[PDB]
Amino acid sequence: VAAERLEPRVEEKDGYWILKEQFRKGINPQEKVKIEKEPMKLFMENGIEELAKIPIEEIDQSKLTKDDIDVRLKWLGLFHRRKNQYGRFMMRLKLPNGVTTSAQTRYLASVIRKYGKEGCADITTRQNWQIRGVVLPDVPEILKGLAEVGLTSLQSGGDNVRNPVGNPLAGIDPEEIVDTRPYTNLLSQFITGNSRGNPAVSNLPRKWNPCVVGSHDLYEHPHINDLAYMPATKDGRFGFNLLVGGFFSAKRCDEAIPLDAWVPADDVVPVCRAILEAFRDLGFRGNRQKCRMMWLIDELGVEGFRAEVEKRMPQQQLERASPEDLVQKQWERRDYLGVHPQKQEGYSFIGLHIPVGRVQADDMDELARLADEYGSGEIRLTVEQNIIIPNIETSKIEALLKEPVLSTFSPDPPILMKGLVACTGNQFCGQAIIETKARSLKITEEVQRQVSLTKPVRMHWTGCPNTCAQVQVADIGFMGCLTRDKNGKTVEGADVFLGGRIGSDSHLGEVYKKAVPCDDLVPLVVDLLVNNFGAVPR
Ligand code: SRM
Ligand code: SF4
Ligand SMILES: [Cl-]
Ligand SMILES: [Cl-]
Ligand SMILES: [K+]
Repeated sequence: VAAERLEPRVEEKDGYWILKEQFRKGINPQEKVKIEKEPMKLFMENGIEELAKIPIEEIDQSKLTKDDIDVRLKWLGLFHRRKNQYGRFMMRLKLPNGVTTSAQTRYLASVIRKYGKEGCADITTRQNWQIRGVVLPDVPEILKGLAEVGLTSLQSGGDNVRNPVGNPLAGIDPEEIVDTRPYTNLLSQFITGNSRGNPAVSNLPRKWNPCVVGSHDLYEHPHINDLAYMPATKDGRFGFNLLVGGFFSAKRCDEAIPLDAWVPADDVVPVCRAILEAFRDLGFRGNRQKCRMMWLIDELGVEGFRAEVEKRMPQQQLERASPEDLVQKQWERRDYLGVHPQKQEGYSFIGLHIPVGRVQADDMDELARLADEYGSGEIRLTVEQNIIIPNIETSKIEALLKEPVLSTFSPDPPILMKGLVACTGNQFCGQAIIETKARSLKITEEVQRQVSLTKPVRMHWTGCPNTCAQVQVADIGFMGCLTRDKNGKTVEGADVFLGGRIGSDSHLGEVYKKAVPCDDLVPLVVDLLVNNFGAVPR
């Protein structure tokens, strides 16, 4: 690699970071959008106030404003549902480590409640909240309300650092390695500039996913993150080994690889900055399918990329990885659903199943109520789109288990429901080929009626090749497709994946059978479970 390749391609101008004139050739359309107007201006210069006053029909009549609602607003966590819910916006937070409060949960519920049939909320595969039904004129008030309850939605979509994932048992687990909350909190604060916006990291070539590992279980899926912090002692000191470049896309899925770097715990933010700076400065900005950080690592080589991180560290030093980390390879991933003792004597947490991660405003109020009456007012989200309520006096558990809402959000659902994960799909998502949430519940219900099993088989449903529901990590994955019935009529289908493993012995699954009509999946899955996962016909 020539020295010329290492020239930073972006420059700070008027407090924002923009592509240098000479590097603007051959860029993708989104890169053109960002040059035409810096997206962070909608928040940091309050551009949203005036935009929110223009009727959507009028917004659509000029490129600048259409690009504002369809692209730039993702920097404020707003996603126009142009195809499937025209004029309405999904809104996505920053929620480091999946931690929410009952007050925050009630606030979100009050927003979606306003929108009636157009409103609901979802737990995401990054242990985050999304709300739906938002109309543009309401955006200024919603931003204020979020701030008032201690939430931000900044930089949650587009070419930004995504939700920092951590251990859902952080601080409460007798078996945790390190409490991940301080680190995910620090990362989120750094990314969002303490909820004011951070333009130094808002103009990346592409999305970028971070996680901090605190569990032997590897609940955080470090193998599929752009940056994963693996806890490890080096020369008598606590810190993290760094894995880099994990990603999924329609074209390519790759597991994270060692950067061959260790940082002390206090250097978590400096190294995140260094890596993001190198990605920002040097990343390819052409074909959108070749813009994720792994593509840069492949171009420069891991050592080449490492040197770029090193030069961006304070005192320009980056230690080599520690030969071992703290994560025990001898480990069985623990079920967190149900009642479990915390490390604090006399206290328990409860894991509750949220069917396909979908909640309505009344459900959200009920969960917030439970957290206040039984816990400490805290609700935790998980990447399987479930919830944990921590900090419950164990003497309160008998009463809790009699709560009517627990028949809907159960501490002990059937085993296949425990592992079921499904993306938004075509109810709201414009990229979706099929409906996912309702369909996956129906199919899973029918399958479990036919077989019993003891192995915690994990089934993931995703609506298109973007694979937001991570079908490549599943025991059985289902990727939406259109296919044909025996009469040659168009029907919704799934490509079925097998081979995905999580935890320390991770592996990416692959397509096993293409183009199966959704109406034919029950018998296929029943047989797969009996033949491959020890299930027994009822
Ligand atoms: C909500 C969520 C799925 C879910 O039901 O939980 C989701 C939903 C969407 N994803 Fe995703 N992604 C979600 C996790 C993921 C993950 C999984 C992960 O992070 O571990 C991936 C695969 C891992 C990865 O990114 O490396 C994922 C890969 C994508 C991609 C393909 C990325 C690529 O490099 O090609 C897109 C399309 C894109 O960005 O170009 C996409 C784009 C989208 C959009 C914003 C598409 C669009 O605007 O309609 C979806 C919004 C639909 C909606 O209304 O909800 N989403 N998306 C997740 C929100 C996470 C969060 O809170 O931030
Ligand atoms: S996998 Fe496809 S259908 Fe599902 S939320 Fe992501 S982009 Fe939409
Ligand atoms: Cl996005
Ligand atoms: Cl759309
Ligand atoms: K769930």
